[PDB]
Amino acid sequence: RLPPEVNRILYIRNLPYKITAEEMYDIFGKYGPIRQIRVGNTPETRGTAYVVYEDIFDAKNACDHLSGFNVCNRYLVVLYYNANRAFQKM
Amino acid sequence: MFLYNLTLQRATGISFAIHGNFSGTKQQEIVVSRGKILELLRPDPNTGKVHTLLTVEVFGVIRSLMAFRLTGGTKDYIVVGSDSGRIVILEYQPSKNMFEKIHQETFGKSGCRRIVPGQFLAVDPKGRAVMISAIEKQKLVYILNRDAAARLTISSPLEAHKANTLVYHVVGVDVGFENPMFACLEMDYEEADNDPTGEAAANTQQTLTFYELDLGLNHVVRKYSEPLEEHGNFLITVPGGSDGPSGVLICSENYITYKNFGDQPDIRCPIPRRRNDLDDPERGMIFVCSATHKTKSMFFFLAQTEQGDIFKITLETDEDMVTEIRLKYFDTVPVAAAMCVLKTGFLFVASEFGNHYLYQIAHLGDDDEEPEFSSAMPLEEGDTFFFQPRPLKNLVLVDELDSLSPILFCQIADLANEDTPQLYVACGRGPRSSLRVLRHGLE
Amino acid sequence: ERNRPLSDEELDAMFPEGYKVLNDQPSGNLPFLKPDDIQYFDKLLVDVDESTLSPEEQKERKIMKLLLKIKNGTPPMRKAALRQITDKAREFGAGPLFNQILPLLMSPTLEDQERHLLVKVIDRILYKLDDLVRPYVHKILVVIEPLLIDEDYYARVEGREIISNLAKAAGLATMISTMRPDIDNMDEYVRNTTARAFAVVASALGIPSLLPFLKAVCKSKKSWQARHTGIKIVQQIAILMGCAILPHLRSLVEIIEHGLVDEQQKVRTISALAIAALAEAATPYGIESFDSVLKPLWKGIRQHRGKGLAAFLKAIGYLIPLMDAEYANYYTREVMLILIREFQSPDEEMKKIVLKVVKQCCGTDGVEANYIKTEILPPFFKHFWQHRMALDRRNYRQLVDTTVELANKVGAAEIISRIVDDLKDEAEQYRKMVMETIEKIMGNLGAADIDHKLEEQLIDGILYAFQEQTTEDSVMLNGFGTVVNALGKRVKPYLPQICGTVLWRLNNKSAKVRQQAADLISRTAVVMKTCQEEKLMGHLGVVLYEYLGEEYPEVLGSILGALKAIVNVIGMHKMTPPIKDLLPRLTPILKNRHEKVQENCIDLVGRIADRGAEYVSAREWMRICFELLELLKAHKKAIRRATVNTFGYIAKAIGPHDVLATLLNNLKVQERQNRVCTTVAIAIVAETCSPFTVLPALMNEYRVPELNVQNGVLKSLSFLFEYIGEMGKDYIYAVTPLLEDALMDRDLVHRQTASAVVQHMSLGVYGFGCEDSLNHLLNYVWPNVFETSPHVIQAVMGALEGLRVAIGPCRMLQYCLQGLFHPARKVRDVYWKIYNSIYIGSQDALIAHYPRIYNDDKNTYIRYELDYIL
Amino acid sequence: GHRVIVSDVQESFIWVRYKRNENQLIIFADDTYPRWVTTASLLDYDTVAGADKFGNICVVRLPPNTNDEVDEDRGLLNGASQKAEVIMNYHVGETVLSLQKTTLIPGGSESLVYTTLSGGIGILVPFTSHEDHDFFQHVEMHLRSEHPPLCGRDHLSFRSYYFPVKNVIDGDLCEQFNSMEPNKQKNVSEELDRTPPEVSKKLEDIRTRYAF
Amino acid sequence: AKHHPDLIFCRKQAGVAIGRLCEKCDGKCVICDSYVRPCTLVRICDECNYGSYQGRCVICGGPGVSDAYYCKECTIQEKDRDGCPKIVNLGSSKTDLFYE
Amino acid sequence: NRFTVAELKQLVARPDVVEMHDVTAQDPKLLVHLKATRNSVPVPRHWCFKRKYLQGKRGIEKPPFELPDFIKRTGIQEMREALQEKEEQKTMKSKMREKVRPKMGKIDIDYQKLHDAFFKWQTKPKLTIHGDLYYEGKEFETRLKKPGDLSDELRISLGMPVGPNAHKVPPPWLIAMQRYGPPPSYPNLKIPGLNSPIPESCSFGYHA
Amino acid sequence: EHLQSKYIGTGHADTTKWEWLVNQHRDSYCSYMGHFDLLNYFAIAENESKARVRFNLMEKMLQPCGPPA
RNA sequence: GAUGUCAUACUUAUC
Repeated sequence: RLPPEVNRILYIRNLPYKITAEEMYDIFGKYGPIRQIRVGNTPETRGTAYVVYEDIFDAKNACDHLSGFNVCNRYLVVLYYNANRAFQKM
Repeated sequence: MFLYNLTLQRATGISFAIHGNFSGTKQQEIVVSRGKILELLRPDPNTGKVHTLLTVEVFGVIRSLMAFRLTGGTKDYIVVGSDSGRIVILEYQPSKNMFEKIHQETFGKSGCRRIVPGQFLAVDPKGRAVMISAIEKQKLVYILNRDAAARLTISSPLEAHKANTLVYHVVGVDVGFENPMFACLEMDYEEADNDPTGEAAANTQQTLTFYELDLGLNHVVRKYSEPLEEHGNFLITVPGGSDGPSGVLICSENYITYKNFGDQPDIRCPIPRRRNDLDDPERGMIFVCSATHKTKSMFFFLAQTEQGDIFKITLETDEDMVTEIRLKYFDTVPVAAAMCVLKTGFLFVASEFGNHYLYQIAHLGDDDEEPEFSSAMPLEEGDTFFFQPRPLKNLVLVDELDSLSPILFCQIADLANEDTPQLYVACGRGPRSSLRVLRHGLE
Repeated sequence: ERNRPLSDEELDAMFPEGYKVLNDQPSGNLPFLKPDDIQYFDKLLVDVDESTLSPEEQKERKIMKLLLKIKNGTPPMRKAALRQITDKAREFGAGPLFNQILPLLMSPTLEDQERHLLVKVIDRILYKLDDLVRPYVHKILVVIEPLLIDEDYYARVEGREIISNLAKAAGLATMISTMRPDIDNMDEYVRNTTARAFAVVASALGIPSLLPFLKAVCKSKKSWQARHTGIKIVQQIAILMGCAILPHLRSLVEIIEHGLVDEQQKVRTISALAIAALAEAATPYGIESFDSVLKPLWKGIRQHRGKGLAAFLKAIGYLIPLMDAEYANYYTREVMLILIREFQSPDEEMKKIVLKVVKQCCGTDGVEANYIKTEILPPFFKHFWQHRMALDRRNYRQLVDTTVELANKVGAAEIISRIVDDLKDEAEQYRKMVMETIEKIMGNLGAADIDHKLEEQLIDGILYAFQEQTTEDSVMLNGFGTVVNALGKRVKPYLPQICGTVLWRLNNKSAKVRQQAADLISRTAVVMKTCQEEKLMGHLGVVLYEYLGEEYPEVLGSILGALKAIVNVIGMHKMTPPIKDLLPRLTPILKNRHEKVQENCIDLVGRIADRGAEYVSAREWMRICFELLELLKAHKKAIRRATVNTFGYIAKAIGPHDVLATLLNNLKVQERQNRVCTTVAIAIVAETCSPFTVLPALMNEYRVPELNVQNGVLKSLSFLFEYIGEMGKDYIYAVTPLLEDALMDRDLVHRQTASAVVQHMSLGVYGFGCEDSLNHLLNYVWPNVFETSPHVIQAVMGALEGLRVAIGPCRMLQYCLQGLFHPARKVRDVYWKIYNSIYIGSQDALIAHYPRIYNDDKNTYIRYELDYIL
Repeated sequence: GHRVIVSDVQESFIWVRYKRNENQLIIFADDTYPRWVTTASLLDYDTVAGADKFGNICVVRLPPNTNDEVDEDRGLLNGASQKAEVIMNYHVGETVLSLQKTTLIPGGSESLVYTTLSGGIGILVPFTSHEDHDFFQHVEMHLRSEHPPLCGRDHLSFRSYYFPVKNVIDGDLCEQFNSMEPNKQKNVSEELDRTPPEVSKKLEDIRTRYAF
Repeated sequence: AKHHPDLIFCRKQAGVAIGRLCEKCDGKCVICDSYVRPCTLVRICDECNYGSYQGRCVICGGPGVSDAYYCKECTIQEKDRDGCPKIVNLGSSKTDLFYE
Repeated sequence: NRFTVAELKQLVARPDVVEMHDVTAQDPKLLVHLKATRNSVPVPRHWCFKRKYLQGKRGIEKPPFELPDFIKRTGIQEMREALQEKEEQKTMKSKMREKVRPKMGKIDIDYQKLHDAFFKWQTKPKLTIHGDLYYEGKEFETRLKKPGDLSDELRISLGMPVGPNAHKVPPPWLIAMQRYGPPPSYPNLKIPGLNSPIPESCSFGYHA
Repeated sequence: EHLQSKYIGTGHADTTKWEWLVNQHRDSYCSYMGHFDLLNYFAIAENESKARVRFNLMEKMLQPCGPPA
């Protein structure tokens, strides 16, 4: 039993730019094995990242346990990946 | 503009009247309901007059009100129904001098409709249940219980509704330490409205249905249903158990029928009319009240017909069955809505048209020289009972409460050449009509 | 499908630029069909080619094709297929629909969602196919038979609703004729399903409607299987409808008394189960009902042993509170030895029946506490307090209920002295059951009987159960909170020993341990103010002020809840984490995407706006009011109810001049659950502050050329009128031209909002002399009752019900006049519905407002009683 | 004066204008709300107070235009053209059979004395200032919520059974403050910011000035 | 309720059992579903509150927390004098979201 | 079975309320008695149409809102228009920078002025009777005059100054009324200069 | 459907005038028997008492308009 | 104006 809005990929907004890849791998790997993690390296996409997990239940448990996580001095938000919302800039 | 309406003189025409120990002492008290006002009077036997002790405004139309005493208690609670769909059981407090609402059970919508209960309210003589029936296709039965803090509690109301069945009257049969039974004169209007020939409306007379509320099953079902040869107008319950013939007699146009089921036969008795009065060419005469009384020796009923001849009827029965019904013309009384016969020889008649009376019983029974009749007398050719008119000889008038309710005409005039104006109005209906001039001064 | 592994190209194609890495298609646009489901939709892979080769049944293939949109298609496509099959159920017929739905639901490779969609399609096509599925009643009953015995409660409820709809549509004779050969079947599960379906049909169609058929089925002596099925149907009807069975108890008892006398033990056990079930329902306290039944039950319980004796003991324990005090005292004095002898029974069902009967055997007078503590409680502690009883839920809940009944009857101290040794065990389920029993004993009885020699041991056991928790259950924290509430001032040498444990558990590698410590601090926050502990609460608040850096959001929400509980238990302006250094600290915490953490942050912001509004310089509130508009549109229904109260508190504190402009600017968003929340917040701000100051501004949002902004302004005005009520008599003349202009618009939503605002103004200003505006609005709302939308029709019905109570039933009868005998039936039905609503609203008021009707030739209709005058 | 008020037993009361030169009687004013009034009483030149057999009493007020110069075919809705309006309506519970605007006590003010068929006597008095009327309305709204009736029916639904109430203050609910508990009377006085002897004097002064 | 048109009430004889509401539907009315100006409590029937059904929510059906009451718009419109406002059958509401 | 409209008009006492569609109903006499009652309301005209009373004013121009005098006498509408004009010129960066540090005091007009406009300056709207229903063309039909009186627009179109002197204030058609006589359709019409005094009857007409 | 069976006197779209007139007469008789003012006016208009007027009102409840058509 | 496929938008303090 899982809603269809959840997926294997999860987006993160308003992330600190000084965060390293090891801290992001430790924060994403707490709920399960993380398959891939892509951080933005653009001024128009700064503060956002995409973490794709190997399991759907592990990705749902990671998305349920990352909305409003304690980080550096910004308000980061974790949301589900959408095809129509990610390509809104094009 | 914004106006304000106040009440200068209260309503005096009493619609309903009951009697009982509402204060909780050895003396009795009368409770009158004038539709929108509830008053309490104390029939003091020392002076003989009636003195009001409390008067409240119910802000509605009281259709029924009855006082009932619980099992093993001294105070009697008054259960009243109004235009709203809620029955209110209250108790009179002598210390606070007010009517404290003990319980209010809502079981219907507001307005004086035929689906909302509140028209007929019957109570058991033991004080175990209360039946509230509407005009048609609505009935409920509440169970009163005694909580160990000397409290009165109301249970869930039962469902005893029957579709296409109108109810004219309802009463509660006396049952000593048994299940409470409610007897009602029901009338089925399904065949009278489904047949367009018109002949079905002439063979649709009322039938007495007695429903016994089962306390073990927590439901109400119709126990017995017996048809009647005449259309009943009212019902009168007789005390039973360790008393005698428990039953419910039915009154009709020159007819009184004892129809206790089980083993007793239906005993019919015509009402004794006048001797040579030219007042009924082809019309009959029905009863208006019951006024049951018991002085711990026997039981009697002070019935009142449409003319006003108050008759004391006493039923002589056997140890188990009813033998015959006897009646005799006791005295002459004005037309009243309800009579409240209290203890120590007191009879209060609350006339709906005219003044109210409070008399003292001097010669109870009067079975010495009056030509009394009986239901077992082999009389033919109609009723064959011609009673002679006579003045008041068994009761003497003690108190006369002025009740000018029928104030149809009213004019404010100063024809008496005084400072303050006066009001000339009318009172009474028919022969009891009178022109009354009222002033603001004292007598 | 959702857990399938993907390649690198599919992962790179779903990501935008600017990121650094650290035939098989049936007729075109149909969804993908399963390889095992190519049998029911085999006629859809080929082309239709409708040219003199199209029978009617091929259109039934279209009824399969929409089923292809209903099984595994899109949810808008499934909604369109359901709308096409519901509106055309009469034209397609129930025959081919049942013939296409019967092998689809009986497939061995189905799923739960497909079965739920098939049950919803069968229930939705049951309202239009009334009195037509009587030959297809058996084919639907054979598919709905395993749905009632399923594991899920929702599927069982849907099957019971489908069985009730089939019993209401097929009547009583067809259901009795269809279930008549299904009673003497060889399969026991099919016979039990048929008995459950017959019990559901008897519950949905009335007890005397199936009572003589059940009496004839139970009184027939041909086989034991039919009598067992009838007894099982009677037991299911007694267990389904407790209240309904009670009246039928006498009858049901007369049929159940004929059983339990034959040579078959299964029929006697079924009759004993029906009598137990009956006692529970029919004639709950009807000892007389069990009168003629109490005599063979004691003989069967004393002369034989086994499952039948256990069923007779369960029936005696169920009927023992339904008797008098002397009868229960006589029954309890002869059944305690049989209950003590059956304590060593190896069967689980007999042990469960004994544990269920022991709770009812000691529930009143007659049973002494000393004998129950000497000869009943040591065998109940030695035979039932095991590790295998905590595995099953039915064996644990009944044991906890029996322990609570033994603690309420004998004493709480004697149960606390024997239940404290299992609090430090190695099993989680037994420790959770012991903690739940201790919480029930503390809630029902209390902790007054516990002395000083056992309270410290109980506190140590509760601390060992809370510190060694492995699951996410809130039973241990609730038990510790109930124990702290039962202790009160007796836990005064226990607050440092709990604080040193909470401070140690707040710093750990796990994430659930800090959340459990914060939940335990929040549950024990009310016990510190009543024990004169102010420095410890201040130290806990100063620790929790810096404990907001926990990366787990479930721990951060629990820390915010603990901070809110510490701020509620203590003073608002007397906290060592003051409001001057916490309200800017919670301003980045309110932008969380979680549900519970954002709800706790919104509750803390509302509490800080209600009790600490004088701790800011009127600058952070205007910045937090713009962030409060993003806290809505959440699927939790908790933050949206607190954000409106927080906006109303901010408008009451800082003045309703800044939040009203933000609420008007946020009304144009074109999104669901975002415009109604801002309108409700504006209505709450207008009801908390003066409604006149927001009176012209609400007239300004209707001036903008926008439909959504005008609809939101009308909804805000209607909500403000509904929140005001009697205070809307002064704002009726300002809203009367807006309601007159909004009802003349072409959009039906604006007309429905104007009708709702008129209904709110009628229900609020009823009895104040404002009948002129109501009569003016009723002239415009009267053409709005002929709409085709159900929402606009419901709004017009609400406006009519408001105008009949405000302007009077006479004006409602005059407006509905000359419409009951109308030629057009589409208006005559609406006029009859309005007349029925006016009669249900006020029936006695229609007597004086009735028009004069002349008398006919055969019948008379002139009221001669009211026409006479004195 | 130069007009007739024909009271009908079913619909309403209709006004008719009489001419001095001619002898015709053309009706030019009627009411749309059915009342079935039995008796009536004239108070002013425009308004007319009437009482119905159901138990209600209303006051039909004439429009300020009052176009009576009509010489004589359709009207507004199967009637006349100038439809009158109502400004006051109250249900008393009994059928009022007589009504007269007079002065029952010398030195006071004019009031409408009404006699019903139930034996009661009512007195309707207008309000002098708006502050006393607002205080009476606040006292009635406090007494309808703090002191419910014993019959169970609502006080607002009692006068609004057949016809809805409009600018009508029930004096029986306001005069019941002196027969209640002292704590409830003190709470009602604190809610209105006054004293219970001051509230009793304010409730008794209007009754002493309007009637006996 | 007013949101779901497929929801039906019990409409039975209301006894002395007072209705209860859960924490998610606390303060909301039974018919109008409003949380402003409560006027009168709700009276449950005898069949809707018996055994395990005592102290449960009338709208949702879970464990009760607070007392159920009707709004001020239902007491004046004579909506509280009807039968028991208890939701018995749950159709197309909180059933498909649990399986998805 | 179903009678014609002539028999329904001859049998009923009020034949003006009889319609053509009422003859084919289930009760013509009951419908004729209900339609000709005293306080009955007629049925709307949108019951026999096919546009559901909402598809007529599609392309017709309509004003957005008609503000009353009590709402326009507080200065809130001009301040709202100025705020809408100032907010429409702001970009996305100016809207995002105003959310972190907002500028308080948008209009800040008064606090008792709205209460004085809603309590002291309250004006009663123009209501109507309960029998006058609403239709689609009711908002445009405003044509629903007296003999002897002329409006300002008719006097401006005809070029007749209305004055107290009866020399030029009557129209030049009064010479034909003096040469031919009074109109036969109005015997009680009195015009100044022929049958009425000129300085007394300055209204250029009197219906006596 | 169920509204006409539960609450009598409501009506439907196929309700005739005779049944509606009989329901209105039954409602008027119930309002006269319930209200004391109408019963007092009926007793003052005729020479009968309140009990005879109540019996005449209860006896006229069965087909108050006549046979149906 | 109806019909059947697609899209957009709106409402019921729905979750």
